[PDB]
Amino acid sequence: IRSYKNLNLVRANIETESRQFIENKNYSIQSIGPMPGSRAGLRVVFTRPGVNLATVDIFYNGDGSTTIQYLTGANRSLGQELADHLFETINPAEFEQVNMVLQGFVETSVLPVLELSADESHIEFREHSRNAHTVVWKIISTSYQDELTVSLHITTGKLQIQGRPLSCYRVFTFNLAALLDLQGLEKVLIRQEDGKANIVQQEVARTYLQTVMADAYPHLHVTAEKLLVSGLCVKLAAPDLPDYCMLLYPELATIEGVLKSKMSGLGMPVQQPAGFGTYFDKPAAHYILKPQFAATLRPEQINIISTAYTFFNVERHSLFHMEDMARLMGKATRAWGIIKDLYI
Amino acid sequence: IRSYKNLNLVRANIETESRQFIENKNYSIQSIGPMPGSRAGLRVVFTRPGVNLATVDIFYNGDGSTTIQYLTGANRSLGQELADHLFETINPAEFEQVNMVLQGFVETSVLPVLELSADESHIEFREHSRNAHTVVWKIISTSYQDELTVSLHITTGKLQIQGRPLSCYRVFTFNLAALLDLQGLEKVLIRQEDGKANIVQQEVARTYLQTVMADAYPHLHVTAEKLLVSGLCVKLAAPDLPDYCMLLYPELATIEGVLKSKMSGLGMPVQQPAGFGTYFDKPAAHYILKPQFAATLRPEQINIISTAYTFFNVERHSLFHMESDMARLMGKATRAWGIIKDLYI
Repeated sequence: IRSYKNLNLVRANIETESRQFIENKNYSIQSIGPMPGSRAGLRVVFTRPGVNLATVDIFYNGDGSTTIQYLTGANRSLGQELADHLFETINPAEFEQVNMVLQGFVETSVLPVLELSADESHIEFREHSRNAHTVVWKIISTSYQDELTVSLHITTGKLQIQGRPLSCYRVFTFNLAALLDLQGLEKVLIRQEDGKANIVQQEVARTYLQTVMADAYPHLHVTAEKLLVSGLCVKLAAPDLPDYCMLLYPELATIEGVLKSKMSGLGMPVQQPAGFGTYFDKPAAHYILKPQFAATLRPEQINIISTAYTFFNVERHSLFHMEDMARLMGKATRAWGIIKDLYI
Repeated sequence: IRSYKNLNLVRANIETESRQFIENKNYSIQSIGPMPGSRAGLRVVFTRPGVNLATVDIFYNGDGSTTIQYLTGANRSLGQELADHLFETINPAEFEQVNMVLQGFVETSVLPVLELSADESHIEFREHSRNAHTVVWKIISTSYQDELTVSLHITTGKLQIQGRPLSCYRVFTFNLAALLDLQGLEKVLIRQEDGKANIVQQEVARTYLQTVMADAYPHLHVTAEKLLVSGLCVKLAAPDLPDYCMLLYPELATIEGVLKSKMSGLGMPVQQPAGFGTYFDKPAAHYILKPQFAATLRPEQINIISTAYTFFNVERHSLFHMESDMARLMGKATRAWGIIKDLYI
């Protein structure tokens, strides 16, 4: 049916997006102006040779949202075109809100996660409120207009996450995945409460994972294998969803927890402020090693590590900014191939 | 913390099984004889130098069971030894009863399965009762003393299985598995009602099977892949059990539905009465082809088909006669996957 009320629309674009739409359809502007009367908003009257006058109202509601009113005037079928265009200027995920509770966190365990998330560019976090019972932080996307509210009840150790599954949610849970248990990781990856990844036979999934990495399996770091097995359980137990692009977190994060492990193992430690950019270059669409440090290594390891970091950064970026199931599983198989190749 | 009442003990062995215990312990027999009165059974009084007289009574109940009474006489610490020996001569599975209902069956869909089941040695099936609503058959293991009650309500098409998960149950469900959908197969493999195989991502299990079967995946018998993926979902969704040796049925049946397909596909059709024995000999627990038919094929096929039939029959035989719990099953399944892959050129 699709509803047009209470939309999180970019306010400053509302007018321009319309003129660039009507000229896009070779219509004619009658009048574009602020709504008459004590209501705030925008009345757009426009039409085209052959039909009637389309009138569209746009109320700016009190909470920052934007309600479209296309059922008015003399031509509604023509206002619904503008309504559908503007409605489709919004990322679909914005129609979902998340409000979930993870268990077992303190200030000294959460503060580094917000710190690491804010080490990203389009991410800032500030302390919002605090009392004896609760400390609440706000994460803001400078690029978009998305905010994410993290409320830590210290008196019980409960971390409450509220907001929208946009860039902020994805960056924060990516930095969070290294700490979560099985049920917490499930809860953040599928955004549903009663997942069933716990009832997965860890032995059969372990046989799977051992099957994928042939000779590299007995040399696997346990901090990588536990997370990959958990993530595989998550992949297996997920119910129907529209977008599974988020279920790659187990592998991606693991790659980090392994790349950091081999990078520093060959004279390239990832310092906390330095990060990864201080070690790699981007030629085209395939990041390579800085030649100063690539010269000391065999070309095999060079190509392996280059493909690894390129994959990591490309997929992380395309998951942070929102570029169904077979595609995800193939990407996961590629990630597993990379992880196996890292081990000689 | 076990109880000794209502045991399905092999009656004619009850006494013999006992003496080879008492002589085994260099104990001494006081008296072994039938109990007084209208009860049938056996009273065993024995002891050894150093202790008191142990008395063990054994009543033969009316339903075929056997109640042991070791809390009698002057010595219980010694009577419980004999009682525990007799109690441990029984396969543990006899202590479970199954009573389940499968959906979607008619008379003509069950009869060929009972015929295929009765093609076995220690398995018989007979029509027990019949009315307008329900026809009930009894499967009997002549070897053991296990019976299985199969009750088909035609008015709704519901097949009820009652009894014990012993040899009869295992043979019947193996000949039945090729027909079942996913949830019926789960119901027979875990013997529980609220299994969770339906909520398994069939796509991830499909990726798993595609990983294991390299080139044989685009060459797969489709009726084999449906059953294999179903069984993989069941394997992944199964709750904790004592014996997982039974969750291997998906691969085994597949091999049959493939061997029969390639056997006949290479000039060796498996007739219904003839079976598979018409093509192989058994030297040393590793079935080989009769040279008569191995000579007509390239040396490649000989070892593959021989190892395939050898593995199938070994595992089926050890499952019909009850020889980590889950790692064991997964390793057996990995070998089965290697075999199924090698069967496809």
